[PDB]
Amino acid sequence: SMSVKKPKRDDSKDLALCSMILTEMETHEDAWPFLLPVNLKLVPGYKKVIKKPMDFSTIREKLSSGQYPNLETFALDVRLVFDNCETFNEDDSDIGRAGHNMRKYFEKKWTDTFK
Repeated sequence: SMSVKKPKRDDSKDLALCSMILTEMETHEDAWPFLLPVNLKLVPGYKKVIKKPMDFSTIREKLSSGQYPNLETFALDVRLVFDNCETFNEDDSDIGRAGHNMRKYFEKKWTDTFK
């Protein structure tokens, strides 16, 4: 509350560390569905159904331009990529499996780097 603060957690490396995680996600062999924004002109249903599209290149541009106020807003956009994927793709599809795999990969790096 006013004049009453928990001890300051060191957040000075968060930007570098989120960038490293994102690099690891960019280079994963199953990243291909997620590297670029879904082409809204060429994929029927996407525009209407997926209210907030997100992809790795969009996260990378937001990261690089100071548009994440803190490491939690970064994780929310990463998770959005996977949540969108599960909304639009059957579990038993190549893309559906890719999303599960990448979500797992991310959540481990997230815990190991920060928790």
